[PDB]
Amino acid sequence: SMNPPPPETSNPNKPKRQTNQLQYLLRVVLKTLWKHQFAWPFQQPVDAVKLNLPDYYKIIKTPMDMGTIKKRLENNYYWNAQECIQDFNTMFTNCYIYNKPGDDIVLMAEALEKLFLQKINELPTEE
Ligand SMILES: CCS(=O)(=O)Nc1ccc(Oc2ccc(Cl)cc2)c(-c2cn(C)c(=O)c3ccccc23)c1
Repeated sequence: SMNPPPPETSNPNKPKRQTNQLQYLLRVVLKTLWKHQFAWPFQQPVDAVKLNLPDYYKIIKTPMDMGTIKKRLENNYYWNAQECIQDFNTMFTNCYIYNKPGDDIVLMAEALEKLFLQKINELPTEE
């Protein structure tokens, strides 16, 4: 089972803008999560070939990872903060759906999600 193409990070047909919230998501939120000790398995798409997980993309049909999110933020792919927040939430949810409660990868996702939620509670009001 080969890997799918990664999620899109550039598309001239999709509208986009910069907002103060999206700039916070890159400079504060992504930056903090990216340097966490447990970030590395989330820094690129799940490579189901390398991991010998041929079922992964039979079960997870909306893949997401922080490397994709980072590129989307650096490329100003998004129209609003909610789109980007949804990508982080999809990344976490996928991990919790695919893996067993208590698996190491789930504990690593949960630590990142705890930091994410702190930072999202501090999301600035739109200017
Ligand atoms: C960089 C993406 S990669 O695919 O190229 N490499 C890579 C390497 C290891 C991975 O898993 C572990 C990592 C650390 C521990 Cl302690 C335990 C498992 C994963 C991985 C990530 N996710 C989000 C999963 O849901 C997942 C589910 C099952 C197996 C592996 C993974 C990906």
